[PDB]
Amino acid sequence: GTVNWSVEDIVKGINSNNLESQLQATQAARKLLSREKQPPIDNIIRAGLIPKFVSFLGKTDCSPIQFESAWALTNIASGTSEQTKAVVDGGAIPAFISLLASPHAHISEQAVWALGNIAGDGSAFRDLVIKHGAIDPLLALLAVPDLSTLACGYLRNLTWTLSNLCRNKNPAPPLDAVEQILPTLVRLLHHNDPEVLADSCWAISYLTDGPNERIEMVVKKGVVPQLVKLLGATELPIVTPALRAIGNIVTGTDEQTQKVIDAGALAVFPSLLTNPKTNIQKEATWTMSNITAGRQDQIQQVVNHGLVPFLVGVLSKADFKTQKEAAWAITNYTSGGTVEQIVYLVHCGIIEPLMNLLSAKDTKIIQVILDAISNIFQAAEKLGETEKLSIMIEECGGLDKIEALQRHENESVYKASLNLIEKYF
Amino acid sequence: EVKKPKIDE
Repeated sequence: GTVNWSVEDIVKGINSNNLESQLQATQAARKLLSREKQPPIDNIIRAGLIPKFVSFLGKTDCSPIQFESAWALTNIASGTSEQTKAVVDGGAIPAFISLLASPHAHISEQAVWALGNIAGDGSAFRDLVIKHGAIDPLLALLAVPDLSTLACGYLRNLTWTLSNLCRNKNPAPPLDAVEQILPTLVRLLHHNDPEVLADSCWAISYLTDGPNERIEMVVKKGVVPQLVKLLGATELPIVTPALRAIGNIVTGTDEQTQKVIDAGALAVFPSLLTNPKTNIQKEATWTMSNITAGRQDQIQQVVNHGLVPFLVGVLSKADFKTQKEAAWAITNYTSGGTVEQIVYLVHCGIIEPLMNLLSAKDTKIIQVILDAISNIFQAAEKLGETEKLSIMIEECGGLDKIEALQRHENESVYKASLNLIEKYF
Repeated sequence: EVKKPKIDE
């Protein structure tokens, strides 16, 4: 009966004075809006239906029309910002928050979903959802002794919505909303469902993408060990956000970085730095770059875990973007490391792959490599071994490349190159 | 994703 109605028919039913006729037309709208092929969102909006749907959310006596309207609005809210805005502008936010307490689980879940789409639009709607009081009722739905008793789909939707309330920057979510959410998030991060884990990690990744104070709020909750565990998961949808979270954390303080190391993270990098997914290798290498920017004792842990050969590996062969992160990781290591640590790097074979990357058409990577060479030469100067290095660089074709770079456009490039030639060749 | 439509139930 409610398959493939026209918008005109939906409108006629919705404007009837008959709740059952309105219910059938609302369901017909839900079915239109639930089709994967070009759902007619704008036509439904243009027909003026959103205010009617919103009013139906409040019909406690007709739970089916609450559900159908919720679903229809969910799918409108899933579209463009302008489509999401039409839902918000119809007063949907307070009406969905009221439904979070519905005795019908399918309706509460629909309201969770709709609020997730609203919040997911951006910081302003996220923050408006929060100001209307969404967080308390959302968290109340997860206030159970054991998360395993909840239906799987419902728990996944709640996790996803909460992740959207943690998402976006400029600004980041309200500090007090983050403090309120984090204890539930910590619990969900220990749940055994792969999709809940994935979304829980995304939420943590968002919360750690910011200044040191935001990182600290998360790290203080003791999640870093669980994140390192998830970093070793078999499911890529888990590894991706877990690694992003760990990566964000090591952009903080040397002390926040040490928690990642102490939790055992470095033992996972042999696999991450060889991972067949390009993006994992790239983000793992970026993570390493921010660990090598740390203290000498942290550099030493990188050395001890056998990770320098793996950096030589990525430098030698990887997607260009990963190779650029590896270049950074080396320049950092060389800027902060002791002489012995820098010697080790040369003994692992860093020179030839570094030199091969000097032929790249990226100015920034050339600057990075030139900086690293300078630091390595400096360490050799303290050992009286400048010539050994000069020879090495010459034999692998490096001197040729540095000469050319004296004739490079960029000022820093030609200067740093000239200095090296003048000082060591 | 950030937003998602409900397709079935």
